[PDB]
Amino acid sequence: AVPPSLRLPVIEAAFPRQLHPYWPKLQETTRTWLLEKRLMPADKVEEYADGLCYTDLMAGYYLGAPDEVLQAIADYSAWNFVWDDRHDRDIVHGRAGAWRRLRGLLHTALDSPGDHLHHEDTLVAGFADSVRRLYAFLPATWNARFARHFHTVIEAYDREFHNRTRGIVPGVEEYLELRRLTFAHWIWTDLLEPSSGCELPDAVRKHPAYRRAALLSQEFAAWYNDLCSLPKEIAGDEVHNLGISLITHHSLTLEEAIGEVRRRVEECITEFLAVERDALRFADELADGTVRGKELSGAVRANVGNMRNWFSSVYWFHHESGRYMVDSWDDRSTPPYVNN
Ligand SMILES: CC[N+](CC)(CC)Cc1ccccc1
Ligand SMILES: [Mg+2]
Ligand SMILES: [Mg+2]
Ligand SMILES: [Mg+2]
Repeated sequence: AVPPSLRLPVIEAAFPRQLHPYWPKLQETTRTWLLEKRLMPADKVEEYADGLCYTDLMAGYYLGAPDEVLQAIADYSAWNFVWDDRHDRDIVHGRAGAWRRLRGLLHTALDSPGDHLHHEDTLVAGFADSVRRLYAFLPATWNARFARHFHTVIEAYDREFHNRTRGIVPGVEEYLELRRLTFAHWIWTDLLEPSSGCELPDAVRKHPAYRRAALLSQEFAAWYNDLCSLPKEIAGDEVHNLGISLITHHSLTLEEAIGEVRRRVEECITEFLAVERDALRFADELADGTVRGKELSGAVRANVGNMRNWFSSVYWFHHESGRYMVDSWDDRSTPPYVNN
């Protein structure tokens, strides 16, 4: 039963949820992986990991992924959550030296993950391990694009650090720019490709319908998050939230900001439904009747299919995950699953 303030009837009806069959194993393996890489304390894993629904999130998004591809993606994704928490704790404690070191450690590991599998900072070693596996699925051109995209994500996270320490709550249009990167829009978009086991030629993946569909899928997810994480983020002195920068710069009140964010989240859905028809038409014309044609077609179709799936996974993840249940924390500014 979703709060009316967060309820989106169109998702509930027109976007039926999906679940990868490897999910049950995925849940236990990724949990073990957080345990053995020491990414979270053992007693925080035992009592919170599964309840975080990190693996559920991805198993409802990357449908059709080879099991090991999914595993790589879920370990990486769960690492990303821990990184968000560490980034957040570096800010709350003003660990700028620590943050900056980590930052540079990450840029380096990204280009050279083998060399960092056993780095003393467990957060890095954990990064290097998932990244190393992600690079084993596709040609080095895909790997280079991922690194080029994730290099931008680290820097976006750096800008966030400069904003929170100062106090700068970005402008709405500025936030819209920053959010496509802090949410890692283009990472999730790249990982569509190993999930369907094909590196899409630029001509294919930059087709305007593929591009807009991909964009729209990611705007929904990110803006839904801001909507749903807004209470926990307010409590933790976040400044990075569409809700937040609407209040601050447009003098909308709480209930006015939430409404404008909701309206923008709904337009994503209906814009997605329009371009989805186009994306699928394209897939259907790729199939020129050659073996390569069938391959591109099937891969684009699957990717658009998973772009659609993201809507439902993200939606339900925000209501099933302990990550956002701030109303249950002894200290609302400090989530229990976080190392403080
Ligand atoms: C994992 C993606 N997420 C979780 C709500 C939306 C589906 C936001 C996110 C992006 C990047 C890092 C951490 C969280
Ligand atoms: Mg966060
Ligand atoms: Mg963040
Ligand atoms: Mg958030």
